[PDB]
Amino acid sequence: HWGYGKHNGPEHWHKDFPIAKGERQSPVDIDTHTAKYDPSLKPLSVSYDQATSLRILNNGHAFNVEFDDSQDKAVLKGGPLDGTYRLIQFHFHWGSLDGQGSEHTVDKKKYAAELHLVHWNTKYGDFGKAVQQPDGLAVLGIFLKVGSAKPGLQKVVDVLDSIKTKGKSADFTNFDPRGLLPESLDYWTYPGSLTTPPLLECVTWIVLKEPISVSSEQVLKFRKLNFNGEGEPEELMVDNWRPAQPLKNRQIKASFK
Ligand SMILES: [Zn+2]
Repeated sequence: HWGYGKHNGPEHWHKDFPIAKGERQSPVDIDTHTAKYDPSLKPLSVSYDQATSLRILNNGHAFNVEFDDSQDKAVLKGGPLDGTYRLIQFHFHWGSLDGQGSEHTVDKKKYAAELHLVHWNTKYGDFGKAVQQPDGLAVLGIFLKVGSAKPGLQKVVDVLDSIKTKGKSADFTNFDPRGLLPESLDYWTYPGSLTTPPLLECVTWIVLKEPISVSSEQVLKFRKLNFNGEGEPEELMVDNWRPAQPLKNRQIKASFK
């Protein structure tokens, strides 16, 4: 099936998922000079104090830290959002080298990795129903640069050895996602899609301007993961990012001036 290789990578996805060439695909390059401050944006509200993580899973494309979204605990509100969006999981996209890895780019600049905190609009009842709506999801994107270590990320890094291959999962409770957030909540926002098949166009993207710094050793451990399942030839899980897609008829709005 789909992947990030030469014969099943991003340029091949359109064959099974025609929406890959759609009108609001993600990620996109964020041209900072073209982005415009939007006064209609309300303050962004990230409420993760009640977040309840449950487990971490290597799905063969990345690893997901899943949360219990059966109640309104960890939620994202405000900004360009109408209503409440509930956190369901977060994952990253990274490269084989520090010079690449992020999906969104800033003035064509690629960061070492990108964190995606995925939320679904509670007005739709569940994630499945939400992905059938133009405003069903909200993904908070955060860039990762290599430098000082991110203390709040170490617990994730240290559990990766237990989910090396596709299909493996491990209990991962009491992880606080607040430790992965940068100081500033300044952001860019635009309507887009899931960056992996099925590439559904139900996402309101909120990409933070301030990147978090992680250490070389931390990202190196991300690169030790496998795309393959246990007992199969090793295919390092690196460069699991989709490149920038056509902006088309969209405007990127900034929360700051
Ligand atoms: Zn993602």
